[PDB]
Amino acid sequence: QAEVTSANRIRKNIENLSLGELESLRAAFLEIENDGTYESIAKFHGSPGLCQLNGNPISCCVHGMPTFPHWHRLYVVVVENALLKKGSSVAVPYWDWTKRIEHLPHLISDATYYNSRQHHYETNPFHHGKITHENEITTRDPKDSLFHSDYFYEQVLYALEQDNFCDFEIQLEILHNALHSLLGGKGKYSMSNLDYAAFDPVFFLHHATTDRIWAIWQDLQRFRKRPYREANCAIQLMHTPLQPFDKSDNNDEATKTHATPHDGFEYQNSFGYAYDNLELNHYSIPQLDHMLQERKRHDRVFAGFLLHNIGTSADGHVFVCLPTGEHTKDCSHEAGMFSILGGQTEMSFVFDRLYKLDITKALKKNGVHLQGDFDLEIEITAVNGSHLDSHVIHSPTILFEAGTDSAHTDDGHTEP
Amino acid sequence: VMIRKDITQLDKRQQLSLVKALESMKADHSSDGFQAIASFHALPPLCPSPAASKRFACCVHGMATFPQWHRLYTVQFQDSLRKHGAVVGLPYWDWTLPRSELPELLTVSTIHDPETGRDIPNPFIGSKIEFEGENVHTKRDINRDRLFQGSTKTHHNWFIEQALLALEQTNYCDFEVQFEIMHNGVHTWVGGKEPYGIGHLHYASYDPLFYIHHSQTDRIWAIWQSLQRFRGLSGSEANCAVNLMKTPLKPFSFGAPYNLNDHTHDFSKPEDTFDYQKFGYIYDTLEFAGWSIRGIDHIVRNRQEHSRVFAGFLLEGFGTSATVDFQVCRTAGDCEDAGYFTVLGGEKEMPWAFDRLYKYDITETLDKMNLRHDEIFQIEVTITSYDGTVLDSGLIPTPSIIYDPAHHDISSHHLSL
Amino acid sequence: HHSNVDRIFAIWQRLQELRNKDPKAMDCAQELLHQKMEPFSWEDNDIPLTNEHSTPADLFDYCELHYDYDTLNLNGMTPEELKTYLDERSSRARAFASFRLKGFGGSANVFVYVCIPDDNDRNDDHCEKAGDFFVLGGPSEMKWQFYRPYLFDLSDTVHKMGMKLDGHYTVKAELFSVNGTALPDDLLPHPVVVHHPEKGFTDPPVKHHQSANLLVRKNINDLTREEVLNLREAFHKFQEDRSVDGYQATAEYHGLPARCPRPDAKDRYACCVHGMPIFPHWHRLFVTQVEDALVGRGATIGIPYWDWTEPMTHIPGLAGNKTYVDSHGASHTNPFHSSVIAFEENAPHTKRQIDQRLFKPATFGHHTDLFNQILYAFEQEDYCDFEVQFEITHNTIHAWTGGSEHFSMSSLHYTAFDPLFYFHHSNVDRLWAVWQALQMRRHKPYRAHCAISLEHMHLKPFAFSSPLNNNEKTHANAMPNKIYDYENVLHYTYEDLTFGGISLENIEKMIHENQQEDRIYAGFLLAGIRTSANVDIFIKTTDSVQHKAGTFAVLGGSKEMKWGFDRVFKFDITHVLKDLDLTADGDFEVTVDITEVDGTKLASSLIPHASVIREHARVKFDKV
Ligand code: CUO
Ligand code: CUO
Ligand code: CUO
Repeated sequence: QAEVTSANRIRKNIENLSLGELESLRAAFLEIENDGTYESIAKFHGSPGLCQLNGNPISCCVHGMPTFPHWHRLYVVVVENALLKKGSSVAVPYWDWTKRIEHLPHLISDATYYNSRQHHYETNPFHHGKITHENEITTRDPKDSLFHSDYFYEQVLYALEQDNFCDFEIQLEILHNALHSLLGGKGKYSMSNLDYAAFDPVFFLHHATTDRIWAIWQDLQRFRKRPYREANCAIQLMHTPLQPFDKSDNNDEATKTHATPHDGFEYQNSFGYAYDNLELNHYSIPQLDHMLQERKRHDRVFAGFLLHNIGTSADGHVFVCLPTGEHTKDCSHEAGMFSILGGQTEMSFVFDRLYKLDITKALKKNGVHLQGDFDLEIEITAVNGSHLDSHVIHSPTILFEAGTDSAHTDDGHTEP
Repeated sequence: VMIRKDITQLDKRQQLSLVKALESMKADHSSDGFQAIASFHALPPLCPSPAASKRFACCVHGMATFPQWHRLYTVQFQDSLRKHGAVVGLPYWDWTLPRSELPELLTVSTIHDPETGRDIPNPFIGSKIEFEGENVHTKRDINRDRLFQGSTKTHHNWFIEQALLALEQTNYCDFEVQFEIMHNGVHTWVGGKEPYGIGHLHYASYDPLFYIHHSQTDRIWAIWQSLQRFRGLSGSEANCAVNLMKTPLKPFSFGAPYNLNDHTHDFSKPEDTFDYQKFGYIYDTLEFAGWSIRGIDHIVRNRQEHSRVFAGFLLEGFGTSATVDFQVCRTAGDCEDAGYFTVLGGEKEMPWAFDRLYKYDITETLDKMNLRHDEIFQIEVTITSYDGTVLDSGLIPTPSIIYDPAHHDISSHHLSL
Repeated sequence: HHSNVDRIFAIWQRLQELRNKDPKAMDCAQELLHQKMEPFSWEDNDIPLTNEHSTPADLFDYCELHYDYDTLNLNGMTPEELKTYLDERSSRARAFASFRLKGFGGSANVFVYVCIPDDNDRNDDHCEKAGDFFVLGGPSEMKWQFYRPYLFDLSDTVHKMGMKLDGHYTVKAELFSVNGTALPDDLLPHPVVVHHPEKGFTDPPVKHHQSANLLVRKNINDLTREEVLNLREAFHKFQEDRSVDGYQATAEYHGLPARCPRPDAKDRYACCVHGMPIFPHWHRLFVTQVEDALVGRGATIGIPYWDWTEPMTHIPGLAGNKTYVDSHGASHTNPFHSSVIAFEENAPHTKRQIDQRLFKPATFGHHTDLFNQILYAFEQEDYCDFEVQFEITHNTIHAWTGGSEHFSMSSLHYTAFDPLFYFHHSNVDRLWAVWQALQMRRHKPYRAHCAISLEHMHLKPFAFSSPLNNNEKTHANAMPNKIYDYENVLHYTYEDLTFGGISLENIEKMIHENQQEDRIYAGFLLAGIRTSANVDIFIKTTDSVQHKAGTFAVLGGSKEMKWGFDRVFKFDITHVLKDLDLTADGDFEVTVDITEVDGTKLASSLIPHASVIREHARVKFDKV
């Protein structure tokens, strides 16, 4: 589907950027920070809550909704347009998180930018920003600089596998949150917080990649020959206008037209921004498709989580404990973990469907079969580190998924 | 091979046995006895323990395990009747067909079996709720006789439409949600307004109709298994809800003194439950409204061929049983009765919520409406209790509207036109 | 049934006779014994015999009842046989579990299981049943709770399990009602396992050897100006230290803010252990932490101890002096004098009100109230018995010093802030050490018989590695068991281990002397419920003449975790009663006045009626 590729602008990986390209970016962001748009643009994501200009405020970003990728997609273009106004030569770059990174990107990391052409010493606008309303500086605390793993890939890959958009979104959103918690860490004002996260400049880069992945899914969809720009799920939501994009606060005309999420699908020509390459982990789209199939080959067992994400962001860890010790491994304690981004401001949201995580590898390792009786233990911790009552949260279910070839029964007789 | 047949088919002798057996069962002082058996399903609640402060009702309702639990429940009664000298397996009342007259076996108050020549009340007609003080006959107010108001074509019935859809799903879980809801309708229809009846979770096990209904429902479940075999999926094997299947179901798991029955006890794991043969009982026929199993599979594919629109309901879990009616209203404000479904429940009920959506086919209504998927229309729902009191909206989530275009019409012209 | 039990009871009397103890005599429960037993005493009943018999004292003589038992034997064992058999039992050391019995509600059955805390995997389910006991009780029964714990012999099960006494396990108990209603286990306290202590030349596994004495703790009075000067400077520097090792942070450990459960816990509770046998261990560790700080401060000497026991004319002045003009340098405030509460942002009333003049005249030199109380504690052979008495005496200083001021020593939360806190605890720690030394004279080692389970648990926040504790040493001896040998692990010493100038040997002989003297005690069950309070008790006669029996105080705060003494606290009634010339048996009302630190009156309902126990005289024992 042609709709995905752009003619007008190119979005490239941050590493790819030439010194010249970065230089425009450094300047543009710095100027945007100076300009009115930067602070106000940040507001759209979270605090201050713009959604109800008057009346009780709520965070604007749609989260926990299928509308979610559309909203953020619009958000990135908003900043991109701002950058262009700034005089940015290129589109916002994307920090491919999935790719394991030896170190954090130089562009973001640099505290100061020499910018030799004009002798000046300034902080890197990419490095951080300040939160005007709540007087503070954004902070980052990657607890885990560790991230070098298939884990991102698995999560995203799993998301890629789903044909259904809505099924896709739930998985997609979850992987999305990982960057936020991982970068923000403990820091109250950071990526880790729903309200604060918009402030950090990394936000733009991260969303750019997430948006790119969404685009990737889109192109894959056409490979499947499913309609690229068609969602037959959450129809009601799609038509809804996406604030604040709808309002006059948003100068950007394109976004306003774009407010309905339905229109959002075709980034190409709508947005007029393209990606240098649409591949995941250097896998061609047809390559991904083949890769997906292989995964399908084995039977899989998953744990499903009903996310009624409420409250501040929190991390959850879970593993399936087995009733016996002896020969059999004790609680592995590492089924996998997922995080949820949230804040008090956020509007309540509940996932329509379960969030599936693939337990299979761990279960096999422990040597349990699907049939084997096992319990799932979950621990939910706030970013704060306060324990959250698990009792309220519904227990996760265990699903077994197989391909067309299913097993025949021992007891009973299927064929007549 | 104990055989379960249509209640109508049953012989006078067959009937004779059931009437006597149940009546004797009623008398049975034993824990195996009827009054005791009834308590399994609902009040008095046995679940946490027979003697526990807080007790919950034994309903693995709203769960995948649900058909298995009820399947064991029926056999528990069946085995009991056999102890009584029941000649055959519990018969099934096929609601699917429209029925002008309610089944005579259950309906008649008095039974004058010719052999004895004596007249006694039909134990099948009702029972008394001993523990509940109400020493009343388990009352059924089938206020809605309307059940017999089937369609004119007569094949297509609400039950049939609902059931057929359930049959369509390959996934056991998906199948069960549709399957279970269809199950609920009979409970409400018979129980009606009456406080002690089929309508209430607590009381329903007391009425004898319960067994007949579940027998039919179990029959349809068996039908699904046979279809799955045709599909090639193993009938016994369940892919879904593996965790629940392993767990044993009480009170069946609680053997004596509460559960004399050995078979159910061993069988308490639902995994074991699928092969009904393990409980040696069979059904005279496995078919749905005259369609062969092969015919059913072929027909279902055809159903897909046309576009369909559905509304999905997430069932959060109600309080007491209630029935819901929903209608689609146009922007203009016209509104048409979309359709209805009901949920059985009581206070005692353990909490439960469905993992997935419950689809209902809106298509016919919308088509008349000449409304498209795109069209902006609102769906309004009203929930009413058994009493008829209106229940508030607000807690209730809105339904989604899904569009099912014809997808994979798997075909070649091999069917006769 | 009762005939048999009565028979068994008689048997016990018979065995006592074998003991050559007066079977009839019942020293304990004097209060109840005199009480007549209704309805028999009510005399609604026809039989006058019972009416006279109503006093339980009369009850012992079965013969008065004039009913006999054909034989008094238990399970075919002669009474001689029983006595000999029991002797053998005492031969072996055993492990027991102590259970408090609330004994409330209808009859209930309880089960206890010792499970092995180990559980690597798969929703572990492995455990064994220790044993059980039953209780009888109707819905309308007088509330009763066992004063004493009920021991059970775990040793059999432990061995059976294969778990040696030395093994890490936990125990849990379940209660089932006759009705079958489950009863909340949470209310019930955790039972403690006790192992038979071995008391001989070296109880702990470490080798205490003749100490070098690098850090010494001296009393404040001995401290010279130079010594005080370094201390003043060190404290000043210390309070300045913003670091976690810093003073403010150290203060938090004791009380508010309550870090203890975790820095992030739903229920934050005061970390300090009070009302527990663990209590001296935690405090001892606490003092070291400050002390380790002082050395960093550069303090020449360890924390000094303010021997409260000695009578004091007035405040030491080191603490008291508001401003310290060393004059060597420039005048400043005395860091000893006060501290500030950063979180509350209030100021501690370091200049606490000393409502009570501690300065007390002695019967003879050393004899003092605190001495008496403290000495009493020392007398007890049992660590746990000692702790109760010891802790209470400890409490008095806080109440006296703090006085009415909310922010002060008087408050559990606040107390840490006051610098006196360190001084007092140093002394208290000294007494604890003295007790151990005395035990040593007794040839009672460090090995503790009581609170085995408690000792194993590590004491936070000292345990917290990741949360704020700079000091590794404290972390090392988180466990209270390690705590006992202060010298080896802590490597701190005291200039002298004497109490009142009494040599350790001298004190031991001294204790014997008190033993010879007749003494009736009033026992108070102290489940210290709320904010700190002071309690004064006086005995009222029929004459309604009342004399003040004496006083004791308890420290507490809302934050404090709930605690209750297993055993009663004893005070010596004897002198007053003698003066009254009232007999122990005589009917005298006991009135208790509980005054809150606030000074608001507190209802007597808080305290249950104290029992009176009379201790008859024994012969003078051993002397060096
Ligand atoms: O989600 Cu709103 O931030 Cu990535
Ligand atoms: O299901 Cu529980 O009753 Cu028909
Ligand atoms: O005991 Cu904790 O305080 Cu002196």
